[PDB]
Amino acid sequence: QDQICIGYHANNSTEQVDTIMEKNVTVTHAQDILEKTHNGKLCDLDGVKPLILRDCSVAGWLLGNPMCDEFINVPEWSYIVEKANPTNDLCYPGSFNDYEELKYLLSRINHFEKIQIIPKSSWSDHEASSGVSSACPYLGSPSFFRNVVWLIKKNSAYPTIKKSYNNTNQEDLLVLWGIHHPNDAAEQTRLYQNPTTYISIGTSTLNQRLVPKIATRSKVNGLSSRMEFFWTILKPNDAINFESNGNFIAPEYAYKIVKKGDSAIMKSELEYGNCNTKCQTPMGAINSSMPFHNIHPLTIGECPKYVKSNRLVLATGLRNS
Amino acid sequence: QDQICIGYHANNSTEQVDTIMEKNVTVTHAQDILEKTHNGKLCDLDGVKPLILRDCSVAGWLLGNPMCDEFINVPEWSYIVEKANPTNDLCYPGSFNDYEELKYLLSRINHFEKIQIIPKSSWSDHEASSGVSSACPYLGSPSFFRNVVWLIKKNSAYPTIKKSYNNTNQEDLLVLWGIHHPNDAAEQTRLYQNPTTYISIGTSTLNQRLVPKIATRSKVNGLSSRMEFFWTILKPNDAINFESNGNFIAPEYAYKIVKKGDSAIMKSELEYGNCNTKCQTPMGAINSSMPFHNIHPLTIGECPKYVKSNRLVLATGLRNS
Amino acid sequence: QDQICIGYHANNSTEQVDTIMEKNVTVTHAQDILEKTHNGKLCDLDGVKPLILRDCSVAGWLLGNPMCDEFINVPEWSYIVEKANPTNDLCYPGSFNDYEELKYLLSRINHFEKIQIIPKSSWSDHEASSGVSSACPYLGSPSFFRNVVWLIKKNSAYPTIKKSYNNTNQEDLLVLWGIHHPNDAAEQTRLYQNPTTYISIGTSTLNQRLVPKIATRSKVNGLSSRMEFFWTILKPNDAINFESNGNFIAPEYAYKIVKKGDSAIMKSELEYGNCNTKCQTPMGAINSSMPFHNIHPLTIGECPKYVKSNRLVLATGLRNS
Amino acid sequence: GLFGAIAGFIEGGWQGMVDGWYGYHHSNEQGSGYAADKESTQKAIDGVTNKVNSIIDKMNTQFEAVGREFNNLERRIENLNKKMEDGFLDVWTYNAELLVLMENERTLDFHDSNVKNLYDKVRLQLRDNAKELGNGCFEFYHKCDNECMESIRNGTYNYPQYSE
Amino acid sequence: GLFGAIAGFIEGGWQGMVDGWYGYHHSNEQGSGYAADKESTQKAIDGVTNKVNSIIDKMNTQFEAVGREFNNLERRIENLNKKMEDGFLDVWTYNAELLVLMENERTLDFHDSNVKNLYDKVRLQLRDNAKELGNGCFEFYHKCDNECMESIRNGTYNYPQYSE
Amino acid sequence: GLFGAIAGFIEGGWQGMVDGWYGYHHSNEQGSGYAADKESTQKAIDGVTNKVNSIIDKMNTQFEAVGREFNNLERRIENLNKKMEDGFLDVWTYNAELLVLMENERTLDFHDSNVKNLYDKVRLQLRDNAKELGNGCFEFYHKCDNECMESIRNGTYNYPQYSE
Ligand SMILES: CC(=O)N[C@H]1[C@H]([C@H](O)[C@H](O)CO)O[C@@](O[C@@H]2[C@@H](O)[C@H](O)O[C@H](CO)[C@@H]2O)(C(=O)O)C[C@@H]1O
Ligand SMILES: CC(=O)N[C@H]1[C@H]([C@H](O)[C@H](O)CO)O[C@@](O[C@@H]2[C@@H](O)[C@H](O)O[C@H](CO)[C@@H]2O)(C(=O)O)C[C@@H]1O
Ligand SMILES: CC(=O)N[C@H]1[C@H]([C@H](O)[C@H](O)CO)O[C@@](O[C@@H]2[C@@H](O)[C@H](O)O[C@H](CO)[C@@H]2O)(C(=O)O)C[C@@H]1O
Ligand SMILES: *[C@@H]1O[C@H](CO)[C@@H](O)[C@H](O)[C@H]1NC(C)=O
Ligand SMILES: *[C@@H]1O[C@H](CO)[C@@H](O)[C@H](O)[C@H]1NC(C)=O
Ligand SMILES: *[C@@H]1O[C@H](CO)[C@@H](O)[C@H](O)[C@H]1NC(C)=O
Repeated sequence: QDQICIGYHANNSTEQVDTIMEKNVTVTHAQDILEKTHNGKLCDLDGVKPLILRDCSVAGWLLGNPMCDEFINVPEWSYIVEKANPTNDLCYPGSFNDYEELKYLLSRINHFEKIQIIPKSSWSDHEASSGVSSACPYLGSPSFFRNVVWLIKKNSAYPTIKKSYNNTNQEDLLVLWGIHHPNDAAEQTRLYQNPTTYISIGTSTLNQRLVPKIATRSKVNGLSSRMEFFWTILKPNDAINFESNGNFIAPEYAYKIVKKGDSAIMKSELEYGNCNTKCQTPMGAINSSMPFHNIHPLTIGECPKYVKSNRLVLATGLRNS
Repeated sequence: QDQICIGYHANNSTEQVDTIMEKNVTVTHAQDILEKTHNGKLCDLDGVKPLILRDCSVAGWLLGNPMCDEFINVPEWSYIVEKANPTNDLCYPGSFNDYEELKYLLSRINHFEKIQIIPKSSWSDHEASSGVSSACPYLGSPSFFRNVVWLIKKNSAYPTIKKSYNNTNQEDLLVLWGIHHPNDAAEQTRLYQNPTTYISIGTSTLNQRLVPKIATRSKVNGLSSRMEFFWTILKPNDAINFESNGNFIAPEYAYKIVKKGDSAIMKSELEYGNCNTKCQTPMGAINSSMPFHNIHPLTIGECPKYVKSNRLVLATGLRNS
Repeated sequence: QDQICIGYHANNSTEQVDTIMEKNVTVTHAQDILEKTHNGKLCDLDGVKPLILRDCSVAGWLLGNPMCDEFINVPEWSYIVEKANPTNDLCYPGSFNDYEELKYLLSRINHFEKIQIIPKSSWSDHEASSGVSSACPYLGSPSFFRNVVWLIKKNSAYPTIKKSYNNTNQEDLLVLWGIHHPNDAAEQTRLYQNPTTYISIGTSTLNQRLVPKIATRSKVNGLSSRMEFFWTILKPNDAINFESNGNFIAPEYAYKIVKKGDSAIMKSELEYGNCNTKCQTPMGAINSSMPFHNIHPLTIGECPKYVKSNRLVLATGLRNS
Repeated sequence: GLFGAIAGFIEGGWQGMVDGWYGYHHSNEQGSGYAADKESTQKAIDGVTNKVNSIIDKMNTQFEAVGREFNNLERRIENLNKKMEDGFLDVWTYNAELLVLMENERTLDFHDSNVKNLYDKVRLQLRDNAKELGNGCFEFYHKCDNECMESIRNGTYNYPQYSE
Repeated sequence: GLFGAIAGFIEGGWQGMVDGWYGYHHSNEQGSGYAADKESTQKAIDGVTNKVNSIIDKMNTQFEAVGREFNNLERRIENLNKKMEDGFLDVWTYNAELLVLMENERTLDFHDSNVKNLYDKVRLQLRDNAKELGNGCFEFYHKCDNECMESIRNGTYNYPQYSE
Repeated sequence: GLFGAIAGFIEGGWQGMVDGWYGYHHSNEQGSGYAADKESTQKAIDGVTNKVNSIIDKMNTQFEAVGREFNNLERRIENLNKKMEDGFLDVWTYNAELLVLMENERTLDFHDSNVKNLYDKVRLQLRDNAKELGNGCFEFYHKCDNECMESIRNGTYNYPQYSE
């Protein structure tokens, strides 16, 4: 005689998944949709290679820390890597105005082209080669930032400067300058003769006037003196005008912005891996087709979607026993 | 003999809907819950009509751009429309302090009543009718903002001003003033005699002292001079005190705020439609009972809930074949 | 003959719950997961008791409002309670710089230890006991803030002060000071002889220079004069340097921060209950095992998760009739 | 058919039935025709109407988006602003789309359920006195007149009858 | 009844049954009474207990709301602050309410399922030796003693028996 | 088994079946063996494939997290920033986990459904000409050759046959 039966698949897979009502339920086929693996390396993002400041901050890079010459001229970059606590920041103590806002601009640029907008030679009536500290040493000898220039008196005289400058390029200039805040009145005359000074700076948009604050402060890097830096963006066809009678750390090199685009500033301790990816996190890169990952929320490139879980498995088959 | 059967509806509707497991599944009855249609017009919101600055910004309106007389006196409004890039902003170049914060206040007001708080006549010892530029032309002739007044020297003399002013209304005053920043020392004496000036301003809360920044700047609208505007809110029963010896663009008209309420500042290129709605977006108005819409996130009035989808259909009936 | 039946539970419970398709559906067993009950009291959070300023703000506390002596010395606290509108704030009219940021720091501290860093005695060449107002009355007699000290001229003379101060503790100091803004030039000489003054203040990080704004202002608390307060955080082993020739409200007591940790500033009208909890909201405390509550979003301690619903019941049993 | 009734064992749907969602077609000696079950059809109306208004009610305070403007040195909070408003608009857009897809399926299966439960209401009456055809129909071991059926639909059906 | 068992073909519930969710009532010669199926009732306990603790676990890091205060010229970020904290509190409040409504339905249907599957466990034993009444009961073509039933409940039931 | 088929009345699964999700084992005179139903197995493939790609599509614009840095006197907006980015990352992490748990259950019940509906497709053909064993099998009141079965699987099965 004959019977006939109806039944389903079972097999040799050990792979549990979860439902709303029961956990660790073994099934036949199961798909994993969470990627949990990186390569622990900092890669190029599609062939264009990152800017990895090493022990430099953005400030030391942009201003020209003489410990930062690796980055005197930096090619087009895909994203930037800064350490948590870069050792080479402001070697002469002070501050950098609107610093996080400028770091925010940087997350939207892929290429600067440094250009010299006022030659160190062009300074006829002031000294422009004696503006150097021990707090900014270059190879043991007293140096200073390369991109700005610390002008001082010549022949016991700081005649008032009027330097204008017209951006005739097709690109915005990032332009940096600063003021020097002396430690005392004696220092102020030793350096600039005139006891009472200022720096005015104007564009179409910027209208500032800076006076230095002479004052006793704690020592940092050996000094009680401070340097305070300011920056602006020069629009194509606009001029920047500087007039000052002392304490003026004049620009010398500025940056053309020749590639805005999508970038990021990554805080990471890692260093250049020598690879290529389409998706980068600060603890390594990801090569995965998975729609999700749980590595790290800050990410750049064509990326799986970050998620906090350590386990996402989707059931395809049926119950197995 | 007899049978009897059990069965369900089918009909002549072509209307597919989606499930988690299958797409484009045809059904009998289906309800649409997404509204995708506007009238492309800017309407009154329940009978009270919008303020549409045309080529004016809030700054030109509030300060009195002489290209902005359409809005010399503006009735109660329901919401405001500004273009992306209004042509009539600050005709004399400069800035307007805490501007986005004042635009934020405006999103909470429906009615100003302009009132004259210091007559142009009241200025005995200064000239108050020669304070006009070509950068603010009214009908070809050199004009200037109407709501503030650009005082200058008289008989080669700017005696120091002390004007006090006590808000004795039941409403907060919006009060605007400014400082003029000259291009050079020559200009400063030509205009106000005294080489060194200031404007102090105090209320219960505000304690400022302004000094003008003389400086060379690029030309905007023909000028290297700048005008910088400041504003405050005068509390009912408080006074505002002004003391200055030059560079003082004094107020003349202020605004009583006589209807705070729910409003918005809409950026839109559109112009007055001549209709009425209960819900407005910047690309047109909506008349719909639908609980959702996908038109535009910024919305004012009794509004369906914005959603990014282009298709939401809810199944009512059953499968059809 | 015999039958046998199959059936389910019904009972005498009246407890409806809701589904996606039907409301108020009666069932057998039902679990409630929303907690809707507080004790209307302000409790200790696990045995450590709150700081309840009563009619004091943080500013009156920290600066030493002479109406605020309850809090001259405040023990370790678990969280702070401020009223919506504390009556004892700045008794001499003025402002307190970066005030919300300092309130934000406070939400991360559980204990200050007030220490005297410059004795009122230490002032040899200025008067330090005549700096008192009627706007800050203590028991009817003209007083002033306790933690700062309003120095004035002595023997018709305010010689320029240079006071340095080195934080040699293991903890950050919160250090407060201020400037006095006079009502007129007459007042300025009556108080400090020298017509033109300043206060410079420097640490490793702070480099400021303050000049007082002489100006006519409306009366507050009887005065047109203003006091403006500033604060800083002194790092262990750093110094703060003060140099001034008038208008300087010098510090006398500072705060060591000896317990950072998790805290909160609660706005509440309530007063000390005398109890203990593990979870506190500003309208009372919660003792509940429930995973949810709908009392108030701002919460401190081991807390159920806030939710806006007034009803969450989960079905355990089955349908009942 | 998750419940296997609709488009499962019954083939198509009854174009002819214009009175409710579900019902009957009978093939007897006084006449032929269609009727719809008030009990079940009405219960389903109450079903989806409640579904709709609970979906609408569940999302009636959602997220409004106010306009804030930022200046040129406020690109960080301007971005923060943008990505928070965007971000909310995205999770609410997801929620609506997701909730809809789910409730659509659970609704189709709901109607299917109602059918199979109707088929069971009848089957659990005509036990012996009819045979299950296989396509949702019962052939009668007796004669069933219009009035016999009215007893059926309203489910009070007289079983006190022989068989062969 | 989505599965048509509970309040579907069985009418009410058994007030008398005080031992589990589901079970039996028997009407035989040595006695009468109620029993509950450990197998199914226990499986359901495990069910909803797991449901509860997964709902609680799914929302145990949620969104805390810290207090930030803003001054008078910071109305824009103060609003931003407010509407972001509000906005989160709203999506989390939705999620809780939504998740609850869904799991409530899927739970009621779960119990229903358990019933119809019990009814099928018995029916798939007594094939010939009983008749389906229609209201969830089986009438016996033999005599069924207390001990016959213990064989039933634990589902090892001896079919080696005649019929007529 | 919510539908009571899988691990319900059928005991285990068929290790031997390596051709589809569901199917048959036959025990006749020309041979024995296994076959799988293209109709149902293929329909299920289409099912979960659609489920997967709709889950992936439903979360393909989600929430990106840009880096903003704040200075020392910006601890309030820095916190605001942090707790908004965190907060989103948390609701999206919930949504993914929740959606997965739900769709897993509704999927297991989907396969179960497919089984019980296959069992019903056969049962609704062999009405008289076989008996329901109880463990998902039909014993034949006739002889059923390989070719009889091919008529079965493709469901065109010839009923014009006696019984006893
Ligand atoms: C531009 C210049 O004068 N350079 C000086 C420098 C400056 O005068 C000073 O930093 C004021 O800005 O002073 C230098 O020398 C000394 C250092 O060798 C040492 O670290 O600290 C000393 C006392 O504080 C003193 O400043 C310097 O900083 O390099 C010498 C340099 O030529
Ligand atoms: C109040 C006053 O003096 N008005 C002048 C104006 C001002 O003196 C000047 O703008 C300083 O604020 O100067 C005016 O005239 C010229 C313009 O006709 C032209 O666009 O630019 C010239 C050189 O830069 C010059 O300023 C003006 O702006 O209208 C004449 C007006 O009476
Ligand atoms: C430190 C000192 O001089 N204290 C004075 C005080 C100050 O001179 C003044 O507040 C300037 O900062 O003036 C005092 O007296 C008067 C008050 O009694 C009254 O409320 O208002 C008066 C006019 O405006 C006047 O100021 C004071 O405020 O206590 C007297 C005190 O010794
Ligand atoms: C800079 O140079 C351009 C081109 O030579 C000129 O037209 C322009 O007016 C100048 N810009 C300024 C602001 O001086
Ligand atoms: C303004 O006027 C009112 C009413 O006349 C008066 O009481 C008040 O003190 C004045 N306000 C100020 C601040 O001068
Ligand atoms: C403060 O005192 C310490 C310990 O005596 C000393 O080493 C340090 O340099 C001083 N700090 C400053 C900034 O003066």
